[PDB]
Amino acid sequence: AETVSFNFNSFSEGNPAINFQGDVTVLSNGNIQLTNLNKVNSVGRVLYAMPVRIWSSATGNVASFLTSFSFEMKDIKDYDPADGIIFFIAPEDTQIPAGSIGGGTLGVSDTKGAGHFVGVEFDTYSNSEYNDPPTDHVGIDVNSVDSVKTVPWNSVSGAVVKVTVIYDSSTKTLSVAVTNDNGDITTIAQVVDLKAKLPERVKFGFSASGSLGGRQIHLIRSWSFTSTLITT
Amino acid sequence: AETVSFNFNSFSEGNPAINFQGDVTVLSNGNIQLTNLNKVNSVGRVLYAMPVRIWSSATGNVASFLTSFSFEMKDIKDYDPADGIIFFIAPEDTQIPAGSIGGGTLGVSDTKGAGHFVGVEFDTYSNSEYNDPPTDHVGIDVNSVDSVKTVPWNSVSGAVVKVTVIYDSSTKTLSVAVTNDNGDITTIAQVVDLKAKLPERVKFGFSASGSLGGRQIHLIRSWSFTSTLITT
Amino acid sequence: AETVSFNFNSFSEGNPAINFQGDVTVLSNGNIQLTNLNKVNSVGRVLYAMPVRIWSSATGNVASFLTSFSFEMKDIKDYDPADGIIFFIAPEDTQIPAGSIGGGTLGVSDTKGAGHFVGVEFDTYSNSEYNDPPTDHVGIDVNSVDSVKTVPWNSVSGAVVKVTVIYDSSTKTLSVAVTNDNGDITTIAQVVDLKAKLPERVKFGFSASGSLGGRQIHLIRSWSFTSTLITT
Amino acid sequence: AETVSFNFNSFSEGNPAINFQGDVTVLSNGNIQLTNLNKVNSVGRVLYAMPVRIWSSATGNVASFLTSFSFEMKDIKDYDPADGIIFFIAPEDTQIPAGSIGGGTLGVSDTKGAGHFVGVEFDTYSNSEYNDPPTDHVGIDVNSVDSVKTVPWNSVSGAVVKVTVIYDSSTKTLSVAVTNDNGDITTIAQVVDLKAKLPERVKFGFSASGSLGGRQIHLIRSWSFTSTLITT
Ligand SMILES: OC[C@H]1O[C@@H](O[C@@H]2[C@@H](O)[C@@H](O)O[C@H](CO)[C@@H]2O)[C@H](O)[C@@H](O)[C@H]1O
Ligand SMILES: OC[C@H]1O[C@@H](O[C@@H]2[C@@H](O)[C@@H](O)O[C@H](CO)[C@@H]2O)[C@H](O)[C@@H](O)[C@H]1O
Ligand SMILES: OC[C@H]1O[C@@H](O[C@@H]2[C@@H](O)[C@@H](O)O[C@H](CO)[C@@H]2O)[C@H](O)[C@@H](O)[C@H]1O
Ligand SMILES: OC[C@H]1O[C@@H](O[C@@H]2[C@@H](O)[C@@H](O)O[C@H](CO)[C@@H]2O)[C@H](O)[C@@H](O)[C@H]1O
Ligand SMILES: [Ca+2]
Ligand SMILES: [Ca+2]
Ligand SMILES: [Ca+2]
Ligand SMILES: [Ca+2]
Ligand SMILES: [Mn+2]
Ligand SMILES: [Mn+2]
Ligand SMILES: [Mn+2]
Ligand SMILES: [Mn+2]
Repeated sequence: AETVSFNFNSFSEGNPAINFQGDVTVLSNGNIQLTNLNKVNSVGRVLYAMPVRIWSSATGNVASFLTSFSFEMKDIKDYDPADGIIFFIAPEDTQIPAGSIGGGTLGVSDTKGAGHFVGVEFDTYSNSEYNDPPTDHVGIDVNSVDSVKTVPWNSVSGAVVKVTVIYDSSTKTLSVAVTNDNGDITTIAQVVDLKAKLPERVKFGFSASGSLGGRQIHLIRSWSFTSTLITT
Repeated sequence: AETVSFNFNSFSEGNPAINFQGDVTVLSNGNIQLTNLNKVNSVGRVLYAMPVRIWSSATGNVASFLTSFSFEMKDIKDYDPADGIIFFIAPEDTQIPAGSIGGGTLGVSDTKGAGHFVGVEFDTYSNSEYNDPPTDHVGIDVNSVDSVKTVPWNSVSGAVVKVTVIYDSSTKTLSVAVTNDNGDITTIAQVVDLKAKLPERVKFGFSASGSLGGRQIHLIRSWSFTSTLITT
Repeated sequence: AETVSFNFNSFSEGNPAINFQGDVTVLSNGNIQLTNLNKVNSVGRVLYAMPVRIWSSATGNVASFLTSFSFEMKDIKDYDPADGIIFFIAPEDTQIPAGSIGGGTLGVSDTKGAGHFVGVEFDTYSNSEYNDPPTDHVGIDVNSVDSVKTVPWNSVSGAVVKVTVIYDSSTKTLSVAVTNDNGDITTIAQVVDLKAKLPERVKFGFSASGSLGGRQIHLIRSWSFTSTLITT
Repeated sequence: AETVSFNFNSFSEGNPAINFQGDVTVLSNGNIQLTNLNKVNSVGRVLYAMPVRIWSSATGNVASFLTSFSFEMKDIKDYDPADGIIFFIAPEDTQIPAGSIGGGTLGVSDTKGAGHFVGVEFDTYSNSEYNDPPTDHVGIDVNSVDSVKTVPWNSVSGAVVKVTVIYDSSTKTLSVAVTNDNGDITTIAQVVDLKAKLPERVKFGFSASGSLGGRQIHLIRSWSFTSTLITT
């Protein structure tokens, strides 16, 4: 079988295994900071440098994958804590949308909320133009920040959050488990056909953004990933 | 929210936090050995002593859970490497079936292969009486060892295996991700209505078994767990 | 620190994690066949798609690495069994030398035998023009196929060979263990200052070649690898 | 030439191939446990019964060798995690130092920290009496636990470590590659003249020890080895 697996305990600029897009920066503690606290409509994204083959046009098979990561969002003065973080999957040529206004687009869609991607978002502001739930939430996105499904969640300022995701190729289920700082877990699952919504080659990463009045610290602290694709 | 969580980097008989049933034993290295290599039709199980409330007859809500554990299986001359380990959920009064014949029942069912439980099996022998697949496999079981669904796997003697399990109550989906020695992951998912198959309070645990000629080492190395029930 | 690692039990055409150069090909059994038995001066190379930082100009630190792979060379009528395989390290922009005549250059050098790389060769033909020993041999090469050092070895047709390489940055020592067919091991060590011979970013890989009358099957069966660069 | 190779996926007492000394013991899982968690100043060692001829007084030739092994060290309440494991080579009549205080002596040296042996230590406690580095480390010892050289390492409790060692007789270099739970590899090499420090025949093995307020589980899980000496 064909397998891709890596494990970043910390990060560093200069590491060829990571592509940085937008206002991304690396703190001396090894943490990746996605947004610029002084830029309007700031957008920052990080991607696993190497493209990943999630399905084969020859066999018709689709890969399964186990991945885990931890992040943090902390408030600042005197901006509104926004907008959130999103773990996404997209075409290997994925780039920050042109004229991106950040905000609720999470740096992955256009102003209308559309884009070519699949991801799990950790939304901390309610953008009605995207039909967001009234409170903080985790959501499953398929080519849109207007989630196919969401679940109530709470973003604690300065809290270290852990996430684990499993994509069972056979059932096409994308399962997400979120462990908050206080110990409780929040989950959300949804059938998503990666073969129908994405190309054979893709890139995984994280993206975050803010607006003029909405800003906050967005940090990625760790990330492990393992995908396996059956060749016969 | 009603949350239950714990972590074991090692175990030890003497810690009431765990029930010890059957031939189970705890090795000086903190490993839980499930079966007795010298016994015939051996059966050993271990349970987290505190019963977990998976659903409320009050709210009608079902809990979600994220659990991870590592185990190890190793061959021993001159017996056929059987029968395997099963991670199960069952009534809080669960006990090894009366007059258990071990072997393919994995220590959780009667001879016909029936019992009261829900679990994930890591089967290493092909019992035809239970409709097992030709090779080693991971299966989702509901009240029977005649798995509801299975995926081809391979048990490597001496190899330390990791497993992550997610149960999303809303979609009633159980997701399993097994990390193999060669590096590949293997997944299997299945919709299982816990609230319809198990009582309000249950006990989580592990079980393993052998027969006259089928025997091997079954070890549980570690195990973390977290369940959250919405009480609103 | 910064680490790159992987493990290939088999290969496949299409995996974006690998760069194919020249007459390389992938067999139905997963093996990588480096040369084309019908071409004159055939040359095929395979490199890990992602660049590895073996040293940092900012800190001055040099990474260490551990790697193991297995290959097979099989005779074919009526050509002379040549020319062999070389595990090498080169700048990330590496390509098969323009106008390569294959043969004794092993696909990494020009006619005089010079080039920009570091590698371990498993030579099965004596090219007097490159001061080769009279018999088959394993050699440490630094910017030339005129080995810095060699040790007598023997290529057994159809035999699977296991190789282990360790690079200790502190002593700049490159150690090689080779597992013959008859069970014996052969070793060779040489001090090579990578920080002095190569750029910060390089690629790792294999290469094989042939001439008009010299041809043989060159197969790479497996490959694991891990290198770590201290970022402090 | 003259070769000696073996491989252990599991060991057992009552097996000729291996010698046991001190508090050694073999757990049901085939693992070797060196130090006894109960006794004070415990010391356990294991040796490959058949002595190996590393050099010839007739030719002057010295053998080369490649050996790999995995081990596990795990904490225990409420003792200190010490002292470590050491892979060593010594005269065929080697025995545990008379009136051994175990502990920082690793079971191979005397109180002053001296003995007849060459080895690679995996140290988890810093003994000032032997000039140890401030943190955990891997060291190359030559007739003394006051390492000829050391490298910063980190022993992770409950984790499995894979070790690779190459000895190139020609350059007299000993190279060590050690695994890390975080995916990082560590290396250390040192020129060691075996012929000068050891007799023609020796024994390879493992040794571990504990003190009064310092104990921990020391396990040897597997061990393969191959040495070849030219006899002409
Ligand atoms: O408060 C946070 C929230 O801001 C929205 O942006 C508005 C922007 O359109 C305009 O009206 O100016 C105000 C304050 O100057 C806000 O910046 C975003 O659309 C949301 O995504 C979120 O950042
Ligand atoms: O070989 C392994 C396998 O054994 C079956 O048990 C049989 C038992 O009925 C009787 O015939 O004796 C033989 C001895 O060779 C076996 O022990 C189990 O039914 C299987 O589950 C598995 O253990
Ligand atoms: O026999 C193998 C050997 O061949 C050399 O190449 C010669 C080539 O120069 C010319 O003389 O033609 C013959 C056969 O007709 C060979 O192809 C290579 O230089 C060696 O490296 C090796 O392949
Ligand atoms: O804590 C571990 C460490 O113990 C040292 O042993 C001392 C012993 O001599 C005496 O002073 O009592 C104390 C108790 O606090 C320790 O047991 C060893 O010298 C070290 O090698 C290591 O085992
Ligand atoms: Ca929003
Ligand atoms: Ca079975
Ligand atoms: Ca040659
Ligand atoms: Ca010490
Ligand atoms: Mn949203
Ligand atoms: Mn089964
Ligand atoms: Mn040569
Ligand atoms: Mn030391």
